[PDB]
Amino acid sequence: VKRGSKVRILRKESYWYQDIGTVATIDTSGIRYPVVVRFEKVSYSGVNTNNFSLDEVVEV
Amino acid sequence: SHSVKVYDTCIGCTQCVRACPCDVLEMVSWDGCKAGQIASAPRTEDCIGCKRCETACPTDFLSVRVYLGGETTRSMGLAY
Amino acid sequence: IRHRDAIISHLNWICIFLGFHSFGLYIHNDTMRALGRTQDMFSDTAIQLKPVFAQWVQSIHTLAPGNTTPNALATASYAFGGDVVAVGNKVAMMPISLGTADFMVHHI
Amino acid sequence: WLRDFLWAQASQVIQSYGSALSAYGLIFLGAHFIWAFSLMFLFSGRGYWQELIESIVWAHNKLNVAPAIQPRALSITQGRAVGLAHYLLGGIGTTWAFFLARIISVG
Amino acid sequence: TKFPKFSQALAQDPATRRIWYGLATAHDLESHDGMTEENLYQKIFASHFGHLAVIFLWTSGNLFHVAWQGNFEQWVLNPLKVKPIAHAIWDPHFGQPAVKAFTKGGVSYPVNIATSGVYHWWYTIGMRSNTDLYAGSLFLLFLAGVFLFAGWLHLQPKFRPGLSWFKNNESRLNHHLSGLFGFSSLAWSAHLIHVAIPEARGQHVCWDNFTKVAPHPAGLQPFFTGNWGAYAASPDTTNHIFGTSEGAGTAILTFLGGFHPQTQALWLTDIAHHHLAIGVVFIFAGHMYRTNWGIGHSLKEILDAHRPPGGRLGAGHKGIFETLTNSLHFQLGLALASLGVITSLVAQHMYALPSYAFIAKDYVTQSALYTHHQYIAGFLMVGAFAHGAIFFVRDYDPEQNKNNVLARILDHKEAIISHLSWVSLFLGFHTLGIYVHNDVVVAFGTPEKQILVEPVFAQWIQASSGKALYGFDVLLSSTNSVAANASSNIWLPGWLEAINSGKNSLFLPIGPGDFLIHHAIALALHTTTLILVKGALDARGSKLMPDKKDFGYAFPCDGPGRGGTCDISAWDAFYLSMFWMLNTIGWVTFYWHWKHITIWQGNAGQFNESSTYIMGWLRDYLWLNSSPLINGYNPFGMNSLSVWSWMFLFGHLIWATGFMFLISWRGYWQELIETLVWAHERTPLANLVRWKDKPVALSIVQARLVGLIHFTAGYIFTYAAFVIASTTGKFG
Amino acid sequence: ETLNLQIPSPTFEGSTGGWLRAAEVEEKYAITWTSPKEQVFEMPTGGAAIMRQGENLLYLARKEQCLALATQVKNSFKITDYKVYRIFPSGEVQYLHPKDGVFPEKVNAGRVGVGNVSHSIGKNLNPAQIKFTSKSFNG
Amino acid sequence: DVAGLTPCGESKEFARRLDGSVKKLQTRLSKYEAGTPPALALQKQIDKTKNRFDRYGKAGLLCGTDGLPHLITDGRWTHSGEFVIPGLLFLYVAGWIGWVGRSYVLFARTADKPTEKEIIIDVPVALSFVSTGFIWPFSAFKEFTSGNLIVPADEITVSPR
Ligand code: CLA
Ligand code: CLA
Ligand code: CLA
Ligand code: CLA
Ligand code: CLA
Ligand SMILES: CCCCCCCCCCCCCCCC(=O)OC[C@H](COP(=O)(O)OC[C@@H](O)CO)OC(=O)CCCCCCCCCCCCCCC
Ligand SMILES: CC1=CCCC(C)(C)[C@H]1/C=C/C(C)=C/C=C/C(C)=C/C=C/C=C(C)/C=C/C=C(C)/C=C/C1=C(C)CCCC1(C)C
Ligand SMILES: CC1=CCCC(C)(C)[C@H]1/C=C/C(C)=C/C=C/C(C)=C/C=C/C=C(C)/C=C/C=C(C)/C=C/C1=C(C)CCCC1(C)C
Ligand SMILES: CC1=C(C/C=C(\C)CCC[C@H](C)CCC[C@H](C)CCCC(C)C)C(=O)c2ccccc2C1=O
Ligand code: SF4
Ligand code: SF4
Repeated sequence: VKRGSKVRILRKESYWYQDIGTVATIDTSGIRYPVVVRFEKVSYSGVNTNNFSLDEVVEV
Repeated sequence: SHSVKVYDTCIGCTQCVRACPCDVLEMVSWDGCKAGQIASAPRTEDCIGCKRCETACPTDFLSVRVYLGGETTRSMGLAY
Repeated sequence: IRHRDAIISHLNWICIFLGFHSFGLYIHNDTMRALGRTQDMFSDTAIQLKPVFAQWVQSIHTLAPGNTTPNALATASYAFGGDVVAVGNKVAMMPISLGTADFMVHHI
Repeated sequence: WLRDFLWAQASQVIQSYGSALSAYGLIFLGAHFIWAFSLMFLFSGRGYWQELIESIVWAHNKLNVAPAIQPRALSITQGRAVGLAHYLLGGIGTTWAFFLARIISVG
Repeated sequence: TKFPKFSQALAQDPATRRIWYGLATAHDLESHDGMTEENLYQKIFASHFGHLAVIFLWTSGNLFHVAWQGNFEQWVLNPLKVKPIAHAIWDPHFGQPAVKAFTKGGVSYPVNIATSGVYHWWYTIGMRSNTDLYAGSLFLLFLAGVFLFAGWLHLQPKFRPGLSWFKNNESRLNHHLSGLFGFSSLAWSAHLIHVAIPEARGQHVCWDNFTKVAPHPAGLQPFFTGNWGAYAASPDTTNHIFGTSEGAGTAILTFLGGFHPQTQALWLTDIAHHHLAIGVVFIFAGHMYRTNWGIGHSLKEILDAHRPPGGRLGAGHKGIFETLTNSLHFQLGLALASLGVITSLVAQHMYALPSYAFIAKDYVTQSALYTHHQYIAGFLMVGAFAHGAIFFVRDYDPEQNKNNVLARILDHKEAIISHLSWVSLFLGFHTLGIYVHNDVVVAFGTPEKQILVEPVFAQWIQASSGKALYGFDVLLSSTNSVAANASSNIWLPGWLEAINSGKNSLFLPIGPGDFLIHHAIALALHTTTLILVKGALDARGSKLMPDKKDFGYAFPCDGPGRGGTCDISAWDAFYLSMFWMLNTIGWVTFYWHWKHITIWQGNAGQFNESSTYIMGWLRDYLWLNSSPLINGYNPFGMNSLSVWSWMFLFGHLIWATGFMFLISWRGYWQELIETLVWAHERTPLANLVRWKDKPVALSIVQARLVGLIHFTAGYIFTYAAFVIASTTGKFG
Repeated sequence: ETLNLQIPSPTFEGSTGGWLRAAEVEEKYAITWTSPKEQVFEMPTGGAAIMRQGENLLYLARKEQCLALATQVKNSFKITDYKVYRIFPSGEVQYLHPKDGVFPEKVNAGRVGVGNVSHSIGKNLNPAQIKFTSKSFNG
Repeated sequence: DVAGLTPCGESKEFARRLDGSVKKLQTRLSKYEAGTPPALALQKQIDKTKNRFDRYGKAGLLCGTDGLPHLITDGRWTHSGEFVIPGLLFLYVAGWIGWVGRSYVLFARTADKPTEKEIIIDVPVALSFVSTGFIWPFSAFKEFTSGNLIVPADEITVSPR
């Protein structure tokens, strides 16, 4: 993906699994979960952002 | 004792380690997150099972997971 | 705060004693009346738990007019003893006698 | 106490229908309801109710009518506060109707 | 330090929690340390023999105590006037008034009157004296021992079956259908034809004379000729006096329909022909599956082939065969759901079609039996869903079940759970709404503004069976119908007599009060199903705990984070549905009992008018029928309803004590216990005594279980005291 | 390193909230810290005590009680000089916290990670897969 | 009649209901003088009670043995005014409320602060939506067939299982 794009989450235990977020940053370093995605819904913990990997994220 | 696990989704925020009332958790060096550090559970015999670490954790599903197990004098928090 | 264990353990013991020796008297009576043993009950007719201290205080307050409250003409309340006050053929107030049932429910 | 006080003196509030005291008869039943309904909040826990809400949220998502103020089960404390409030409203309201219909009829 | 020998995690707990948890986990053999699958099935096998012996010991004791202390022989002479005796009382706490008050039954000693109906069952099946009641007790004592020895024997090294034996689905099904169900139904047909029916006709038949006394005068010659209808000839006359030769026929196999006119029970020849026919059908069924001779079905082949080609069920039942065989919880759930439905059929068909002579004139026995079996039904139905939840958490593998019916259930679980949520709310809003409307409208002096819906659908079903009460004139009620003409030569004449007399409980007349309560019962069935289905379908995971399956079936919570997670486990939905199961069986048994006590008085119009609002249920059912029960003792004496009067209060006490475990939770109690631990150590002469196990407050899950047990026990004892004493006190 | 048993204790008038027989027969915990002042603090077990200027020493029954005091002593008195010990009735004194001289929330070399699982939490094994098998659910 | 019921106009038990309801009011009226406010209040209640009983008798309602009206709800057209038409009236209002509420939640999603529109309702826009509800059956079905009522299963968050 690229920064600022809209993505549909594919991590089955995510709060936002099959919901749309927007990509904040992507880390070039060897990070296991380099895609930073922000959402408009908060999770049950009140967090509105999470890190993801490329194989857990699809552009819409 | 209780079983406390740290999954590789840990962003190294150290919040679980600061919230732990029994010094169960500490930070060890890593290279899988930007912070360069991951939570660790070297002293789970002292874990009382409060799950204050899980409350502190900000990853979408908890990087730190407490699994309540056999009860002891330490994990039952008995001063008697 | 520095002896709250001694306070809470002593109150806890009083509440167990009180529950056993107030509500357990009722349970004793339920069982005895159910078992056909009315002579074994805590009752005015059978074993009597009289409230002598409350009855005695009631005695004093009826004796108070002219004795320990000399210029009073009547008692503070007819609940302590004395006459029946009737208004429109309905009782206004009249002595509220205390017996075993009154002993039991006061300890309740 | 069960027979000669509660049963004997509940006669007025139960037989009050069709009279001016039928309001007490209705509040007797209504408060019995509120009291029992309170036990839903007192004996239950928040984790059941959030997971039940999830399926209800799903059916709204299916019809595109989910709210933007995301529904939550009440807090653990608020479940205790709601349970206690309806218990008190129900318990006291039952006695209020029972006391008032009884003593208006006979006293 | 060694009581939970099956659990090292509990045997190393230093608290009093070890004693509690070791007792509560004792029968969950799958969780015990070092449990293989071989040993799991072998311990279950032996403990099934041990359970069987307990059932035979329980039955022998009921037979023995009636033979010894009962009035069975006196009751048999005059069964509508004598009250059956269960067992005698020896209680040294009794006063002399209590001893006199319980000396009923025609005997010289305190006794408990029986509400179980065993007198009517043993009379109907043949028992006539105390000596064959005791002979039956001796046989069950022998059978209990034979099954105790069999349990021990199949735990011996050479007699321990292999897992290949325990999972032979086709051989077990063949034998249980054709032998356990079918042949014993045939053998029970033999008992009725050879013993019960002859002794209903005055002729004693026992082991002494059975081989020289023919059940039929013709005698096993019409059977071997195809002249089978010669066994229906000369049925019992309507003048027959049960137990005697007067009015008796010679038939042994009839389809008369209806009731014996004097016993008000089904004909014994209908019952024998029922069991012969059912037995033949079941034996044929027990030849379905392939075992060793090349004919029959593979169960695996049938399940794999039932995938509808339209694809609406996905892969269908591929892989269900392995899923059911390997999961004992899946097997238990199917068994309990099936058993739960049957014990509800037993309750419904035994009050409307009674089989025992002179029962249904025993209003106490008829009421207790219905109440007993619906409560058993509700427990069995909860357990099936609980063990379905235990299956998904523990035994369900999503990769061996790719696109099954099972996996596709979990794929639309929110569709299922939200539609139960809608139908529960739909029923609840309007069923409660009409009742509240009716109460308010009746309270204001205007009962004619009530919303009274006629239950026409059920009345039309009654009329379809021949009920001539609503003028519907459909099917069996219609005189000239293909349905009515077809059954006319067999059961129609007897059935129409039975269903159009208003003197029994076959298809009881119904109105608006019955309409309203059935929709309340519908509300409670869908709401109990909702909690249990939500517990089963969210057991593996949810959005709060997506990894809920890693924690088990019964765990307290996941802590106060993520908003709070109290009662989040699948076990906790069993816990919550138990309250709804108790509520529903209450609504069912309150309805059954009020509808029956008003009919038994001759005042069915009291139910008809008062059941449409909730104050009618409160004053005309609970308050009105309470008075014989709560007067079992008073300051003016006591009578034999004093024990139920005490059980009534006892039940209110246990029920309310359960609230303490359900409302107040652990943190309050652990902090008190710490002040009690301090005081013991500081009190002289008392600190000489020390606990071996540190006293701790009950666990979070345990308190839920303790409160649920107290709630449930209080519920049962209160209603049983009420349903028995109010019926006894009224006799109507 | 070892606990100097002679360190003076904060002025306290006693309470019923202190340790019981399990401390003298199973284990006891101690905390030491340096105070720049002679100031009042709150005991985890009860009322208020006064820490003496210099080195203080307490004995508590639970490890959490020593750390709850450590949290308070560092948040209101900015004492970061606290060392927590475990004491067995055999006389053995076991240093506990901070375990390697550096606080746990700060990284340190030579710390080996315990409890770390290479996958995310959703990648665990289903219970049915590991039934009658010793294999662990974390992959 | 239907299900062995009797039309309320010829039910004798309905007739005794009306009489007993009026005797109960007339004995309360026997304790008041003619022009008093309690006499006029009770005389108006006797008029209302009689009117209600007259209307029910002439309406085609069926009475039971208890003399109370019973409702037939099986679908027959001679009795459609007891459930089917009140039900048709209900569902029109209920779908209106549902369509109007749904239209506003979709509007509020496209707002600057979507959750502020739900605790502080834009009353001119919310009144624009309430007026639109009169043709909800046509508006909602066209919404359905145009693929705007139902969202596909793969844009809905579900639990992992
Ligand atoms: C009927 C219901 C009921 C009953 C019996 C109790 C009983 C009790 N509660 Mg609980 N409680 C209840 C409902 C009830 N509660 C509810 C609904 C709540 C919800 C908020 C609470 C919340 C609550 C709190 C928060 C506290 C209590 C406390 C107490 C205790 C009071 C002390 C006492 O009386 O000891 C005497 C015991 C009794 C009266 C129990 C009945 C015993 C009778 C006399 C018969 C005994 C028979 C005998 C043992 C038979 C032995 C043989 C047999 C084993 C075969 C006692 C254990 C307090 C406590 O524990 O402090 C002391 C306390 O702090 N309760
Ligand atoms: C014909 C041969 C035969 C027979 C008679 C049985 C009989 C039995 N087997 Mg089986 N079994 C067989 C062959 C057979 N087995 C074979 C070949 C295998 C190997 C493939 C097995 C493997 C096997 C296992 C592994 C187990 C059994 C078990 C059982 C017992 C079941 C529990 C019970 O009592 O239910 C009795 C059931 C009935 C009488 C019928 C059900 C009745 C239904 C529910 C309704 C009836 C309503 C009716 C009106 C009743 C009225 C009652 C009255 C009061 C009015 C039962 C005694 C279990 C057991 O308990 O072990 C001891 C068990 O664990 N069997
Ligand atoms: C009288 C007691 C009572 C009542 C009424 C309810 C009612 C309900 N329960 Mg609860 N419950 C209770 C006791 C009770 N429960 C107890 C003791 C337990 C054991 C802990 C439970 C456990 C339980 C669980 C676990 C579940 C339920 C569910 C339900 C719902 C099932 C019926 C339904 O769906 O529609 C009936 C709807 C109603 C009765 C609502 C009444 C309509 C109201 C009163 C409108 C009035 C508005 C009025 C103006 C308000 C005035 C306020 C004033 C301040 C102005 C419903 C909300 C299930 C659920 O929520 O599924 C959807 C569910 O999953 N209950
Ligand atoms: C989901 C709702 C629901 C449920 C679970 C039940 C359940 C039951 N009903 Mg009830 N019933 C319902 C709705 C429901 N009913 C409604 C809405 C009506 C119309 C007033 C009736 C009228 C009715 C009668 C007359 C009788 C029953 C009876 C019964 C029982 C036997 C089965 C039966 O006849 O099904 C009935 C099933 C249906 C009518 C199907 C309803 C399904 C839809 C989705 C419900 C909503 C329809 C909608 C509101 C109307 C459309 C608009 C229309 C006005 C134009 C059982 C307790 C019988 C019984 O045994 O009573 C003692 C009986 O005689 N019911
Ligand atoms: C108008 C908005 C709206 C719409 C279209 C829906 C639509 C639906 N809801 Mg409801 N719901 C709403 C509001 C709404 N909901 C609110 C405010 C609540 C909180 C009480 C709920 C609570 C709720 C539950 C608990 C359930 C549903 C269910 C459902 C579904 C079936 C219909 C039903 O059971 O109604 C039931 C409706 C209620 C119980 C409450 C409705 C209360 C009022 C009347 C609606 C709100 C009016 C709102 C203020 C509109 C203002 C508009 C204005 C600003 C222009 C359907 C998806 C059920 C489901 O999932 O089944 C598939 C279900 O179980 N909903
Ligand atoms: C006691 C057991 C209770 C079990 C309940 C279980 C829950 C419910 C189970 C699902 C059943 C309902 C869903 C399947 C419902 C169902 O029946 O499925 C039928 C069928 C799906 O079944 P199959 O997949 O086996 O059919 C294969 C076809 O799709 C291609 O071959 O749908 C069709 O594609 C064919 C349409 C029917 C063929 C025409 C039939 C006649 C139509 C006209 C009739 C006369 C009309 C005019 C006069 C009025
Ligand atoms: C729950 C439970 C736990 C574990 C699993 C389990 C085993 C499957 C299950 C089973 C439990 C079961 C099945 C429990 C079964 C328990 C039973 C059947 C207990 C029976 C006791 C009988 C006694 C003590 C009678 C003794 C008579 C005597 C001594 C008379 C003697 C004599 C007299 C006077 C006259 C004759 C001469 C003499 C000899 C002198
Ligand atoms: C939770 C859980 C998780 C997964 C595993 C699990 C254990 C499987 C599961 C549990 C599931 C459970 C507990 C499931 C429980 C399931 C139950 C209780 C199902 C009840 C079924 C009854 C039926 C189909 C009656 C049919 C009657 C008919 C057709 C009568 C017809 C008629 C005749 C013949 C005569 C009259 C006329 C008419 C009316 C025409
Ligand atoms: C039913 C229930 C819910 C679900 C109830 C919810 C989510 C609240 C539903 C309230 C509706 C949304 C509004 C309330 C309006 C009422 C009709 C009137 C209330 C009166 C005042 C609030 C105005 C919980 O969240 C819960 C949490 C913890 C323990 C027990 C329970 C519990 O029992
Ligand atoms: S459960 Fe409590 S004690 Fe255990 S690691 Fe988490 S925070 Fe620390
Ligand atoms: S709180 Fe969670 S994310 Fe932060 S360090 Fe601890 S485990 Fe990692």
